[PDB]
Amino acid sequence: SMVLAALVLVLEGEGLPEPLGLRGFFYGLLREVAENPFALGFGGREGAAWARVSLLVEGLYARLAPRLYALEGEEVRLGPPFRVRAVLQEGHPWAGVSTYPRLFQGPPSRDLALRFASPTFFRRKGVHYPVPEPRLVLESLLRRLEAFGPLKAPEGVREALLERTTVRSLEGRTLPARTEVDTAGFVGRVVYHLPRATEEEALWLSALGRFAFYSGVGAKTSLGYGRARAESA
Repeated sequence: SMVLAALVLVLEGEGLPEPLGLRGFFYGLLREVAENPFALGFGGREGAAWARVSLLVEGLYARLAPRLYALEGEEVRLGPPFRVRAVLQEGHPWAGVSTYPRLFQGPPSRDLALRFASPTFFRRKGVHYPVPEPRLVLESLLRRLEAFGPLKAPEGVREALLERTTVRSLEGRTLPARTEVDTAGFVGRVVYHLPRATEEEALWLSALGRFAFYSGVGAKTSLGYGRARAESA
């Protein structure tokens, strides 16, 4: 099976989930039932908070989804305690289930608009770096898509994606990553553009875009950083 999924836990309770509490909860489920083939996230506002669990390989999906669904009605600690009102695979902006072939549905496009919805950063030389450079963003996505999906990019396609892609526009700011030392991450919107993309290259660019919703971008996606999605260019 080539499924990947992002399930959203709709939460009732005071506050928002905390990165380490969320990951600890997830690892608690993991240690029991089962490159990280997952990512975690959270968002919303006081009184309408949610968490999300991305599962990037079928086996993990098969094992964890039923266990996540059984959380409905139950109290869980994600830092603060919350009651899980619903577990959603659809009907929430950050919920979805798809397949790896569908990541390649296209249409191909030379442009990729990404929204970075939680602080996004990269490890370089033992320091964290918060600038969403094409080579960093796209290598992060490609590495994980190649780890967990059925297909690797031809080397020339990789070279085009990482070396030739430019930035058409950027708008955003960096915010502190409070679980980390001396680390900020970018939040905002960047439009990437690959000049003279072949059809194959433009398709791969679009696929990295679609995969981002599930994988997130950059470092510490297990802590909710790097939550991202593709938008209309």
